[PDB]
Amino acid sequence: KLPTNLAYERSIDPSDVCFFVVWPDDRKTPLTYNSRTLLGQMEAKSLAYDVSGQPIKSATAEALAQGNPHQVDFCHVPYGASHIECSFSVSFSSELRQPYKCNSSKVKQTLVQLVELYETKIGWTELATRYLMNICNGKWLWKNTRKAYCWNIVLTPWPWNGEKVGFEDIRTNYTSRQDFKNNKNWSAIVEMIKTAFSSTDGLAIFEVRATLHLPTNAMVRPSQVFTEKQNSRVFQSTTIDGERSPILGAFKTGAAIATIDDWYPEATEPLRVGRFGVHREDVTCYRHPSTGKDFFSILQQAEHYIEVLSANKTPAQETINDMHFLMANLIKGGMFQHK
Amino acid sequence: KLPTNLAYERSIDPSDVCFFVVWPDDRKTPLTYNSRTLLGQMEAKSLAYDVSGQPIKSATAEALAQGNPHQVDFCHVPYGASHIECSFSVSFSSELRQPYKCNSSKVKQTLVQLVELYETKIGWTELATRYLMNICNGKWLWKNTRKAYCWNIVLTPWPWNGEKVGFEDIRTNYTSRQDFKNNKNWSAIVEMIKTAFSSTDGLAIFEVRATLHLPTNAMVRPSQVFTEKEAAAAAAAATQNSRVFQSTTIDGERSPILGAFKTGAAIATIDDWYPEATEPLRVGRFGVHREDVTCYRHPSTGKDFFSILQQAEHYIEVLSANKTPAQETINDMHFLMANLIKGGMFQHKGD
Amino acid sequence: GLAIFEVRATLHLPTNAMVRPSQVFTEKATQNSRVFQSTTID
DNA sequence: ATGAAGCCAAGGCGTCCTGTAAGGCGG
DNA sequence: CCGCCTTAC
Repeated sequence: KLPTNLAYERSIDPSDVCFFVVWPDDRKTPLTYNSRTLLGQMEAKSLAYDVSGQPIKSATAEALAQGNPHQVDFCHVPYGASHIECSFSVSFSSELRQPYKCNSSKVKQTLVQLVELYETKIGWTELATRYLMNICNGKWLWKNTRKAYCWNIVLTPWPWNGEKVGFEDIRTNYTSRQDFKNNKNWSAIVEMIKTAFSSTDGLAIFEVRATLHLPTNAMVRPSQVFTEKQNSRVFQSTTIDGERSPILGAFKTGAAIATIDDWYPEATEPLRVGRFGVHREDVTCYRHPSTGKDFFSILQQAEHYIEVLSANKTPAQETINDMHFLMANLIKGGMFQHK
Repeated sequence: KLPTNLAYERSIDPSDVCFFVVWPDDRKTPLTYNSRTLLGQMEAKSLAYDVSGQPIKSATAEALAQGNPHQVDFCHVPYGASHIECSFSVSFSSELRQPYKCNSSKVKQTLVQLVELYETKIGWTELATRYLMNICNGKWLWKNTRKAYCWNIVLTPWPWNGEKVGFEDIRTNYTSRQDFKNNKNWSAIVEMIKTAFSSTDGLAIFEVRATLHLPTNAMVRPSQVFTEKEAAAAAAAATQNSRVFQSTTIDGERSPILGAFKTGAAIATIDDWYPEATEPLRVGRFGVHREDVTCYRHPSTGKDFFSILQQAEHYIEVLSANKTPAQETINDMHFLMANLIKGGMFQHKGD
Repeated sequence: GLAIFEVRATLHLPTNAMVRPSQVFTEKATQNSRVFQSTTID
């Protein structure tokens, strides 16, 4: 088990989310930001106090009132703009079928058999639904939908015949899972993702466009640059029409689509799928390898699930949840090696 | 047999896949990439397992949730671009007609005799079609065809009188060996390869150009550098760039190039004559599968190139009599010739 | 929970009255005082 | 051509920087 | 087939 060289490639492939300002003339310009400098108060605890004790001695009432200046990148909607338009593309492929590199003829045939038995026993409906549900509710916008009047999403899928798929105001209409299974096009686009995960060289491309209705020169929140050793809050950028634009990441938009994991020990809300089910808000790992619900404890029991998935029938709280998690990690993952 | 110095120059000499962006406003620019630092999570099995199970909680539930930053080269299609134009050149010749090295008049006259008898008894059609099928179906783009809408090949042959021979949407139109065979130029280009291999001082140049239609902001996958690298751990550079691209300067600005040997490796992925044969292999000595790390034609099967070349004097007295069976022996002759077409260190005995 | 307000105020000032916008925090000898924070409209 | 271009105060913290393969030589 | 073997800005 864990044969020193075991890799998988991506099965979901998102891109950068290019922002545009739409004017009432129905012309589009790339959204632009500016690095402005600002004055704040001395508000750090480790400026008035020492190591967990008392006031330093020199942080006096006058010294704590000197305003400290900082520099931030500032992206707002320009005044008199109609709305914001966000555009990107997703690709669903069958690359979870067999590992990219395996280095072991036994673990390969085990994992190929497990994906086959999963596909046959439990349909792709759950995972496909879960992934599509947060491409059509605009979770990939992250914080731009919060403090927004309305946002509408339009899918142009491929291969396709018919007119574009449309989701209107996604606050009143499309709240729950049953709201998505409604009028026309849902079943026809959940199918073709199952086909994309079923067929060898099976491909389903979607090109997503969203319209944000924000208040008067409202604040836009793109994806920020890590680069460390001044400018706090540096924005990730690309060049459109020879001018700089914020982009809202390629890896961040994959993280949003893959917030499908609410099978971890109990459940509260979906996490970004990983090995040690990490949560970002509280800085703990759920599915920590002590619980025996991490990926390397479940993957090393592949034969057990091969034994259970053969005969009737799987208990739909423990085994199916673990198999969902395993497939969810295979759709993402690489690299599953050890020593 | 197998003298202390025998060698060969490769017959197929490709070099590069230079990428260009084309805007609707039909003008070409070099495709550019940027170094991008990104924040992953602690996902390696090594960080939460020593040997072979759990460590004492140094890798605690908090310590496994600290975001690990890395740096990667990121290349994608710029917004508002029509498609990617991929430029690439091949030159087929006849170096397989003579050993590059010396030291055995017997083996030298045996190999040139075998090439001549092979040529006459079973023509270059099989290897030529195999080498041209993967040049005209975008095998040399490697992964850029996957998750693409459409791609079209246009190759300018030489020496040639007529028009640039073109292959439309390949995913649908040109799937099987037959689909490539029933357009009006296939014969002529297979024949000028056969000419190149059969004739002395033979030359067949193909200037290939692939139009590739990718989705919005779609990611480009060029070739990557090797770079044996280590100074120490704390700290040469917190950054240490993972996934560095092989690049060249076009029109004064850097662009990813998708290798030259990598392109050559794509064309010579024809070998499906090995003991089991599911998929075609990179023509080599030990029929090594790079992914799924093993060797079909291991030198214990007795089907590697050094076992097969030691039955050359055998194949002379089988290509003379009538008639060579469609079973393994034609495949062995094909594999031997495919190796004379690429290789040139047929020496072992130490080297 | 969410509540969005669009607030509009109308100032009636005397003739050629001075408007007092935000001032820029500057890098920093040449002369310059009172640099204003600005945006692009029309 | 006639002369001058003023000053004052400051510049936050927390956390991290992945892992696999890939010897010659004498005995 | 088996063990011996080092230092880096």
